Amino acid sequence: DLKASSLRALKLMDLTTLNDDDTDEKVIALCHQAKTPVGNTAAICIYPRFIPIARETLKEQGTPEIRIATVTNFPHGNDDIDIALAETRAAIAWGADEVDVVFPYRALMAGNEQVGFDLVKACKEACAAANVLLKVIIETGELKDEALIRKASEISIKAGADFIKTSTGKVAVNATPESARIMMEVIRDMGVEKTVGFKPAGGVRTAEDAQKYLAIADELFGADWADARHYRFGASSLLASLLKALGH
Repeated sequence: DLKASSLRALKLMDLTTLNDDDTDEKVIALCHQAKTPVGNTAAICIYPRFIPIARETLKEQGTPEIRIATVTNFPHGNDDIDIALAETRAAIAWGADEVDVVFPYRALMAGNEQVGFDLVKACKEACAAANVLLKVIIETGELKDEALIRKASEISIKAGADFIKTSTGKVAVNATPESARIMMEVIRDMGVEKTVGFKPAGGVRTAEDAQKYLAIADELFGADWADARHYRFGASSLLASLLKALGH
């Protein structure tokens, strides 16, 4: 049970460091940690200014295909499209393979559904031109309400999200199995399972946690569905828990 789930989950990790005071040394160490005795993580996720040093570290350890994700409009999810789009354009220029943008969830909570569509769509158009995948963080722990989680997910998908993602990791409540079920049901109901991935992020701590999230995916979409284009774990400490479950 835990061995099989843990080796799947490890391969799906966006191994992340997003601190206010990160350093090159910490990002280098993270890149080294992404190359494990049982597999490489799918990606690393770091702030944009670290993309060049991460790319060279990944090449120099012989893992050039570990993707580099970053974040924009982050963590706030403010509703200023010009800023979100400028930050997304800058992340592309820094060399990102993927951008995880924060949806304007407080504007949605205040009744504005259109700004979330326009913000995601603008960011998607910049990313798509550069062959960069766009994940959209809806911040389920602050939306709280099931109807709002569904609505933010639907808007994001309609606007072109390549993934929908639970959380920034910067608020009090991040991924939960409840939130994951709701978001994956939207992917199912909208018929976009082929084109939209899911990423639970923040507070995914243990191999046991990861096994729960994969069980939801397998139930909704079949055991074949999850893969790097369709599923990621936004996590850090989880990696050591997965390796421990695997005997490392």
